[PDB]
Amino acid sequence: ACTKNAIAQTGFNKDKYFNGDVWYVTDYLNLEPDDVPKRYCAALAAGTASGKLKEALYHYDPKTQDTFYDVSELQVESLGKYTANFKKVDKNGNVKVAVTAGNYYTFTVMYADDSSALIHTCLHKGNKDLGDLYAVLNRNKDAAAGDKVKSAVSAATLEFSKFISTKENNCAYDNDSLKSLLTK
Ligand code: HEM
Repeated sequence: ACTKNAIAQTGFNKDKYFNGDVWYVTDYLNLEPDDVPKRYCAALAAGTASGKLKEALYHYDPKTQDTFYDVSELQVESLGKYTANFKKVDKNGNVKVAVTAGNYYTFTVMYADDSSALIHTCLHKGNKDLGDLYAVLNRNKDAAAGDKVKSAVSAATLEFSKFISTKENNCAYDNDSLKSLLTK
C-alpha cells in the first residue's frame, strides 16, 4: 500500500525535466523494503513527443537478468504530479502487454535541477501495488548524489543513509532505446 502524498517541487520546470533526455536511478528507497530486490538497475527517458507527455522506462535485475521496458503517456494532476499508464514493450516499442485499467503509476517530481532529481512513484498493477518508492536520479549514470539532491531528501523528511545505491551492479543501459521509445 502507498501512504505518501508526495509534494512536487515549488516552481518545477517541466520543459527542462521533460526534455527528451535520459535519467538514471542512482539510489532508491522503498517504504515496503521487501517490495523490491536489494540489487537493481533502472533508468527512464522523459519528454514530449508530437505534443504528448511521455516516459520510457527500463528495469533490469542484475542477478536474475529480468529485463523489461515500458512506455507511458502521462496525464497531469498538477504541476510536477502525474498519473502514467504503461504498456510493456520490447526495446523497439513493440507491445508485449497493452495499456489497461488498473495498470498505472503516479509520478511526482519532488526536486529537480539540470543534473539531478528526486521522485516519488506509487505503482498499481492489478489490485496490487509496489508501495511508496523514492528514487534519486542523475543525468550522469556514475554521479554520487550531491548536496542539492541530498538536501531535498532531508527536506522530504527522509534519510539518505537509508537509500540503496545502484552503483555496484555493473549497470549498462541502452540510451538509444530509451530515447526512441518516447515516440512509441
Ligand atoms: C524510476 C522510477 C520507476 C518507475 C516510474 C517505475 C515504474 C514501474 C512500472 C510501471 C512497473 C511495471 C511494468 C510492467 O509490468 O509493465 C514496474 C515494475 C517493477 N519495478 Fe519499478 N519503477 C521505477 C523504479 C524502480 C526501482 C528503482 C526499482 C528497484 C528495484 C523498481 C522495482 C520494480 C520491480 C521489482 C517491478 C516488478 C513488479 C512486479 O510486477 O512484480 N522499480 N516499475
